[PDB]
Amino acid sequence: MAIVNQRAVALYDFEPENDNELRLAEGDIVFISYKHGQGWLVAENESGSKTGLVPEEFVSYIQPELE
Amino acid sequence: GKFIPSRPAPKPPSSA
Repeated sequence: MAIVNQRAVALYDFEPENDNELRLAEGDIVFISYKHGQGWLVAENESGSKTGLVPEEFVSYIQPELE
Repeated sequence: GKFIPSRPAPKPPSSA
């Protein structure tokens, strides 16, 4: 169970190129299930029902009171 | 695993 369950914010909008990638939009919230190689991270949408791959250089890990 | 990306991730803009 390699999952961290860390939320993240969408800094910029991104579109998937494969049939296994997830879409992203500036201001959109996502949950990074776990980091993956190739510079791709598996995250899910807000609905929590849609999961896929998202860019790491396009999102920003959110924290409760840390930086 | 289910997902399997095979390509270089994009890059952010310069403005922001």
